[PDB]
Amino acid sequence: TTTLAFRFQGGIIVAVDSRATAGNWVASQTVKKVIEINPFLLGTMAGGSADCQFWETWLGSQCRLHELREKERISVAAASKILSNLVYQYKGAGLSMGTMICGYTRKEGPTIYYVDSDGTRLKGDIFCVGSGQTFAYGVLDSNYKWDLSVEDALYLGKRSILAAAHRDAYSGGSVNLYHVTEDGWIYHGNHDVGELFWKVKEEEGSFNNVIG
Amino acid sequence: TTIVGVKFNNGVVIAADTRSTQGPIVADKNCAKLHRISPKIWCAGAGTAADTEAVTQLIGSNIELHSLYTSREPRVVSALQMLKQHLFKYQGHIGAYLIVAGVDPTGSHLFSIHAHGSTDVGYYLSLGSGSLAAMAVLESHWKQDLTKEEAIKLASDAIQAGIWNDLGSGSNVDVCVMEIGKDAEYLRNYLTPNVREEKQKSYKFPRGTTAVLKESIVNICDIQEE
Amino acid sequence: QFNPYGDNGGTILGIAGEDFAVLAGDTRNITDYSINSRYEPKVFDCGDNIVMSANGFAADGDALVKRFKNSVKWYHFDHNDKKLSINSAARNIQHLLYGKRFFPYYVHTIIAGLDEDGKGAVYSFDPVGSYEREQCRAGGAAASLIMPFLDNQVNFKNQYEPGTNGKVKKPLKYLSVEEVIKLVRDSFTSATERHIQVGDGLEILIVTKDGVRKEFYELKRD
Amino acid sequence: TSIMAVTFKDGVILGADSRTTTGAYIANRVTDKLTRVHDKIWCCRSGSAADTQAIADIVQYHLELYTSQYGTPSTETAASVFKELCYENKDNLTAGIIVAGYDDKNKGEVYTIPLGGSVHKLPYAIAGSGSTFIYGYCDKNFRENMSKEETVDFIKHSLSQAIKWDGSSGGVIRMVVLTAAGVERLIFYPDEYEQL
Amino acid sequence: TSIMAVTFKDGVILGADSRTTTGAYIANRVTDKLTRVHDKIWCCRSGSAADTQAIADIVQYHLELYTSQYGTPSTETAASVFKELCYENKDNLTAGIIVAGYDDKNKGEVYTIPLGGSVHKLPYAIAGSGSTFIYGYCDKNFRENMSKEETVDFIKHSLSQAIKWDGSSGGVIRMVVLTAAGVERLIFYPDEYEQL
Amino acid sequence: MDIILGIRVQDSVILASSKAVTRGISVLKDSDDKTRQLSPHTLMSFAGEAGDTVQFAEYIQANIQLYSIREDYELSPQAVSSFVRQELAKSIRSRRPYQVNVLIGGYDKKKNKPELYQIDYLGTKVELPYGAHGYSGFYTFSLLDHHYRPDMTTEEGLDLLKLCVQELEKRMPMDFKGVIVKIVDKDGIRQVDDF
Amino acid sequence: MDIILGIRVQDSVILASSKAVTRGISVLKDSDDKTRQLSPHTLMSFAGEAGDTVQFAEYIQANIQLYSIREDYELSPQAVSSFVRQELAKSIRSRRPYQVNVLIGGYDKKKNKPELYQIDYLGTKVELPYGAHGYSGFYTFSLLDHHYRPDMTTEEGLDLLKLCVQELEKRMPMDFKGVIVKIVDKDGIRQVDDF
Amino acid sequence: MTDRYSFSLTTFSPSGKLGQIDYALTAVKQGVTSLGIKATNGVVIATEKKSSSPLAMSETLSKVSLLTPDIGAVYSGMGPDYRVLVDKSRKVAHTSYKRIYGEYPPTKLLVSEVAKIMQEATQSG
Amino acid sequence: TQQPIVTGTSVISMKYDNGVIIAADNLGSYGSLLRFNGVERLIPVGDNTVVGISGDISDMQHIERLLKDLVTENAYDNPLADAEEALEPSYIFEYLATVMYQRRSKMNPLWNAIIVAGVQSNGDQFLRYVNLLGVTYSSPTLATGFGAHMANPLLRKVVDRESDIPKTTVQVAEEAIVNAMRVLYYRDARSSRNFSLAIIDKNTGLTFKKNLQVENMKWDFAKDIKGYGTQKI
Amino acid sequence: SDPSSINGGIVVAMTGKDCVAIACDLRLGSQSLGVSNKFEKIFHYGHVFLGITGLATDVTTLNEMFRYKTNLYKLKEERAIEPETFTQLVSSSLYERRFGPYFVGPVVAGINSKSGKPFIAGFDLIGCIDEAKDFIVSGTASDQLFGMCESLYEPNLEPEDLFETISQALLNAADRDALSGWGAVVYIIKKDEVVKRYLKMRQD
Ligand SMILES: [Mg+2]
Ligand SMILES: [Mg+2]
Ligand SMILES: [Mg+2]
Ligand SMILES: [Mg+2]
Ligand SMILES: [Mg+2]
Repeated sequence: TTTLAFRFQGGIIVAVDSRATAGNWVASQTVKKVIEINPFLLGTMAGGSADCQFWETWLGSQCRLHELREKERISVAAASKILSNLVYQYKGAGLSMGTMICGYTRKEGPTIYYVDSDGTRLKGDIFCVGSGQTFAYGVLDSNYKWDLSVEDALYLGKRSILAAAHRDAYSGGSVNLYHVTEDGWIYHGNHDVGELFWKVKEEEGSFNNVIG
Repeated sequence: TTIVGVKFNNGVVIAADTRSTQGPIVADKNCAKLHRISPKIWCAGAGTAADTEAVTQLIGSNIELHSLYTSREPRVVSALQMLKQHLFKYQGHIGAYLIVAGVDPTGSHLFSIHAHGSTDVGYYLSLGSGSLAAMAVLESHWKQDLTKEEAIKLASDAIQAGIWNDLGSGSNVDVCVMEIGKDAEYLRNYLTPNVREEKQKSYKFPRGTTAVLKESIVNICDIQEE
Repeated sequence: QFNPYGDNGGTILGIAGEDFAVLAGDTRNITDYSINSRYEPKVFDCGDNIVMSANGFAADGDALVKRFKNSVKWYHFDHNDKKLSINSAARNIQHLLYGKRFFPYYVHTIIAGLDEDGKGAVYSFDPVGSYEREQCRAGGAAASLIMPFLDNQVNFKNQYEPGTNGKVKKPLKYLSVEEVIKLVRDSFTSATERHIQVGDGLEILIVTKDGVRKEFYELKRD
Repeated sequence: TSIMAVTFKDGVILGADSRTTTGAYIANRVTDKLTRVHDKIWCCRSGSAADTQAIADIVQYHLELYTSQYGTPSTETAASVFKELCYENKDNLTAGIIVAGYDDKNKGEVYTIPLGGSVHKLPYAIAGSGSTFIYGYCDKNFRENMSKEETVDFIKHSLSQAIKWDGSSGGVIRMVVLTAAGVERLIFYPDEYEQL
Repeated sequence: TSIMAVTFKDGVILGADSRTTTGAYIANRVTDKLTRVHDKIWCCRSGSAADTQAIADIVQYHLELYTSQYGTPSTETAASVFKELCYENKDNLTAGIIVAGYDDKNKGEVYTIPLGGSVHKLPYAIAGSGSTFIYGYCDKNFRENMSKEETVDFIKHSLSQAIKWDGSSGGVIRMVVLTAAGVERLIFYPDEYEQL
Repeated sequence: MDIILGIRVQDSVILASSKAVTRGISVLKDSDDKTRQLSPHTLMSFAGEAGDTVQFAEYIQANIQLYSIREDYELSPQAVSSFVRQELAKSIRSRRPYQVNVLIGGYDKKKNKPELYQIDYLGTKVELPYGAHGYSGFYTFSLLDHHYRPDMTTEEGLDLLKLCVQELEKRMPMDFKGVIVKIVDKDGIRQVDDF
Repeated sequence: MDIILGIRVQDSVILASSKAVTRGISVLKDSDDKTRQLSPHTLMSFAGEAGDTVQFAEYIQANIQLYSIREDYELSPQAVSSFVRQELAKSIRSRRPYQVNVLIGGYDKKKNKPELYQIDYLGTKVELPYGAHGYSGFYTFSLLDHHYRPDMTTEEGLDLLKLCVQELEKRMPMDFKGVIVKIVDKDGIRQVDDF
Repeated sequence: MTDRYSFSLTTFSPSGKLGQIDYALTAVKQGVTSLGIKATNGVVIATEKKSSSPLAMSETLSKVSLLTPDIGAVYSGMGPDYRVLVDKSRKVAHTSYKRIYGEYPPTKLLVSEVAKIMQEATQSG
Repeated sequence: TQQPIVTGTSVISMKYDNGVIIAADNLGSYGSLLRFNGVERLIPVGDNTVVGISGDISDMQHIERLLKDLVTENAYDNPLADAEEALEPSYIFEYLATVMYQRRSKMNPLWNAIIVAGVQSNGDQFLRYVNLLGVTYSSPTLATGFGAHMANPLLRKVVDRESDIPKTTVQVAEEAIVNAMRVLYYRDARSSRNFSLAIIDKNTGLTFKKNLQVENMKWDFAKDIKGYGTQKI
Repeated sequence: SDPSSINGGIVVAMTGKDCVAIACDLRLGSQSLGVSNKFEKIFHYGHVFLGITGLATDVTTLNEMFRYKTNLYKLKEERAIEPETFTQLVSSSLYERRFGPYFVGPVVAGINSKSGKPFIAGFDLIGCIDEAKDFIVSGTASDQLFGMCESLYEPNLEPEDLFETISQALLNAADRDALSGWGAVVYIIKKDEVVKRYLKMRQD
């Protein structure tokens, strides 16, 4: 798995791979590692797939109940903390979770919280989680700027997943892109890594090591 | 694996299935489990397949040299004694489980050999994962003074019991008949009750379906003259 | 020490068509190297035009199918005989499975039917309830033998149009129910040849707007 | 396994069941556990079949080479060779052997060699998993200088009970009679000994 | 431990050795393993002394409360109470109990309850570590409808052999006779039974 | 987390705490503030197992803030440290103990004295002139033993703290990404933004 | 030891190797050169278990120097790398295997080409444009995949190497105390003394 | 004891002759005639069974010996030396070939192995 | 979690044209000790069902009491207890199957393998298996433990599939069962010669046969077998 | 930990009409980390071709070993080794390390130069010969290859048809295995010409 999310001028980019493996066996190439918690909040799926799926759609239910009671959009801080407090109750039981809770509100602006099954809750600008996280971090760190355009930020997230997909054996399949704005997230398509790799190799002149 | 050995009037018959497996996967659907130690001494192996093939060749080799040295046709008891002393020395680490059968100037013989080096005598024997299925058939139908035709029938029926009921065994039945005063007759694929049915579809591709990057001629020939 | 789990082998296959869906499974039930039954139905009609199979440990498989069938019944009682849509059934099954997160149903569950637009639908679950809608999914013992074949023959993966040499992919043309059944049968024939736990019989449940239909085929019994 | 050897007036008789098991599966129901190391020196084998066969074969070799040089060996000599192998290789052997033989000078003698490799000369000896159930019976019923027919009955009744209670024992009761007259093999089937 | 109970013409007799060991140390050489749960319902105890005492005490309580309400309990009823405790608490108990009793309607009855908590009604029963050595002897020598003197001799000879071979058994042979006539205790010392 | 230091000088308490947050293979953050303000004149730094650290720290914070509202009064550093110790001492025999070590730096407005308390996850409390948790003390205490004076100024304390951090940066294998330094005195709590 | 990188550019091979030597708790040295010159145009860097690394490297060095004297001839980098692989492949089934991973950077004077070989302790040899051992590749390969060109100059190679080292210094938990960089080309082996 | 003859018993004489080899060839010369003829579809090898006594059963003395199923050997000279060479030739066909390649050696290579054994008896201690 | 102490071995069974046959030996083993020789392991429920149980005997006796209690309970406020509302094999099985799976799910199993053999109200043959794991399956032939390995192969030669059931008479079926029991006596070290056999027929009802013995045994060939290889005497 | 699945990779061989085909992926890895996309697993000694999957150091070592042995074979025999003979040599060589084996899954392919008969063979790590008529598979996606080969294969395929069958068998099997892929090579072998084709595949 490779999942990333980073804050920038235009909001948040969320990018993930699509591969699921059981040992060396590739179980699926069409997995959704971005949970659509609600139209404004996104969560990434790493570690236990069920644990992420189950508890983040549950989180969506809690967020819905909040805004029904309080007549106001839940903050990313509050939404993330509901999840982190929950998993912290289960600490020791064997939940496996590494997720970025991503959202864009009035009071906070674009906000990303890394939430962990050990109970860790970190606010940050750039997060990268999974077996291919180190590969994606490299591309991110060397190319990231706050004043990235929405177009360039989307490409950076896509390219960083590709970097991981290539090297990390347990990452690949396809790239899912999301752009999170204040008015909600916008889906930016599924991109097959096989086709994307050759396309990027040619247009970018990268991956000279690989014969195409 | 299902392997059996059955004594009869004027000799002995051994039989085996033809499935070799790697875990739950069938590696070879028509494996030859009936091995030759000498022209008229044959054996069937179960357990570690390399160990069975390896130990039969080694003893089969030393048996041939012994036969040449002594100017006498090889005896089953010699193969038996050499196999067991070898296997015992290695304390079961050579995972060979054999049913040894054959004819020699002493008569017709049937023995089993386990990997730790113990041996047993009998009129009917079975080994392998399908040994219990086969032994059930042998215990139900075996009698004294079987004919050649009855023993072949019994042996193959016992292998079939393994083929159908044991997941470790399958495909075909191999048989070898060793009768006194005769050449041993190896009957490869004596029964073939597991032919695959015709598929619903042909999966022959149109030519040019596969994407290719580079073609080149490989030089298999030696360095050329001139 | 007592081991509450076991492996009853078996292999199941779900394929979603354009206006239909099939859920197939072999009828062999096993423990270790023994056959328990040559015909033990594994794919079940659960009502509301939904078919289900929970492959793996048969006791947990039977328990889950039973509880889901029960959930369909109570969905009718509680919600004025409303039809349980395939997507709603899928979410319900997630909760059944995740309910036993820390002592899981040791099964790989697949359901099939039609979505609310009448198109073919297959959902695939892991043992603890993570699920996804899929076009094509083999589960069980010979899943690794079947899925690559399906990637190639259903989705036309690695296949390109002759003459173009890798530039144009083979187009993803829609398969009929007769075409799917051929691929299912050939998948199971091949799996039977190379996997010891697969054989005896193949039972296919076909779901259309007209209802659920069954087809049975013999498999090699060795 | 149920095995025993009993001295009597005319010599000694070895007795044994015929069951060999791999767990609960009877691998061989007609096993011959009475094995010959010399003309009138035999042994009963218990423990590892591989080990006891390997030992017996080596002993037979040693007594064959002994005979070529020094003439017929004593039963004591055979027991000593068995002991030497069992004792010196105790770490790698699981063998419980009863040695029985007939001299003309010494007559019937029985030596038991348990796991450790120790030697014990006895009037009679019992061994194998099934022997545990007949310590009481054999101790109460054994007499010295029994007749051939009495000793056969004593062994037959003893192993019958051993077989009855021990699942590891069963099949036929084999016996070998060692006297001045020669070597006589006896066999007794389930229908005979079960009704005793 | 060597324990047994034997039905005969006039009722039933319980028998037991008196040795209790902690490893190889004999903690008590004059133990009373024959314990009373009702006037004419006794039991033989084997396994954990703590467990079997605790069980027996609870049974005695249950049969005392039963008697206050419903009159004298059957031997079957006593065995059922023993079983209920042993079966339901099988994970935390190491108890092998033989239940023996005398009704006037049913006469002498024997029930054995092994480790698992199962119940087996038998003409006679043997149990404890020393019982293994006398399965052969007891099976060969037991007859139904023996006299009091014959049954005493049968138990005395049986436990003598059990004691002879089992190091865990020894000391005196205690017995308790249950008949219409009443309850008679018997004791037999080493000098008596060893020479048998 | 990793390194947390504390030093009580003449008129203030200084707490230095590393900025790194490492998830096994990668350093996920290099600006993490491992501290919570319990009351206007009481600051608590913390280090231990992930999740437990922040969960515990915020739990303490909430309780002290609750007390501050109920009584309209700020508890003395000593009182706060005793409360914290008890919570950890209670925790150590629990089903799943808090794996958290803390330093409590406070200025007692009644006594007009700075106070530094060191408490480990077992509930082992000690009042010290300077303190640390984990391996931090091993590198730094020899320097603190040498240079420390009870009449040091805040500026001198910071200089001695820099020397301690330099020694850590030299001899520690781990990159803890520098430290956030905070000062607790009569005027309250403030952060030294350049260190 | 920890991080060792290698990059083959147009006309040279560049090897970067960390300077830190850590004995569990303390960093004992911050200037360690984890490399040996096998021949005038062949350099080998190394990382693995303590003692074994230097023992192996010097053993190889001695053998190549012996060969160079006997034949009055420098072995090709390919020949040296094959010899090294065999020694490690022999080692892996020994009583106590060498736990050593190496990079062999050489300039083949016959072919006038730079050559970089990566060999692990199992004897797994691969010729690469750029390589690493341990976790170093995980951080750096995504950058090298992106920027690398076979026609890079030595100066461009060093710049790409700096970017790799910067990424390591940012995201690695361990402080590896920078790297010693060496260049292998037609003129031989030289060290970049400012990096 | 121990074989203390660790030095060569065959050595070059001043004239360059290896005496013991020459003398061995002299022993061969005295030996009974044997021959070999190669045809297009076969080979024949033949010799005389020189019976040392009429009471001796000359069928028990095999001068012509099977080495492999497709290779045979005949000799002239010292019979006992031949017999042991046949034993070694048969074994070496297995150990240094059949147990490696799963087939019997070609004629030339078996001959090569026999030659090697004979060469070593010409130089070894 | 426990370990079985006193155990019962194979239960074997098969369908025939008009009903089902089931058989099991009368032995209660205590490890390798053949402790109890008079244990009935076929327990009839009414006149239409026979439950065959292998494995732990104490748990068998418990199950036996549950079934006895089940009959009592079914008769309560049930005027048709001996008619339309009598216990069916399918009811008895499903109940046991529920209990077995519940008990494994509490990590405290009934250490058994059970075969419920019977005939339904409509005359249909009922034969289904359940064990300590709560695993269930049905087949024309069913067998537990060693029976699965040795009996099934023999019984499957008579009824290899569903279509062979109407072609199989009660005489042929019983013969095959009795032969299988002999084979198990030859080869299962934890078996006894004495066994019980029950036939449940839709016409002739429940026939329960006690004190049966394995007969027509082949042992004579043992006399010729000597040594373990080279020995002649 | 498991030596046969550290480096990953696959080999497949097939027989056709008067031809054999052998193919392999190009991946070498350190578990999850991809290390090389040029690690060929097929070698040849004269006209006999040998694929080797498993632990990469052993793959290299055995190739160097069989080059060594087939070179001496040729000098002494004065002819190139045949597939049937070489198969026995591979078996012999593996079994001599019975209690310290090379962690490999070798696959022999070739055409007997005298009879013209197409030949393939497979081995376990310890030397047991699998001489299948149809196809041999090896590596970390052997299950997948078995599935592909079993359905796609038909006997007596012409060289250019066999190429498509083996290529599609390899590719789709490798795409279902995390530790296989990163390029592929297919050898089409006829009695006196051998064509080598590098396939275009996804690089993840
Ligand atoms: Mg199959
Ligand atoms: Mg041994
Ligand atoms: Mg018995
Ligand atoms: Mg892959
Ligand atoms: Mg990848």
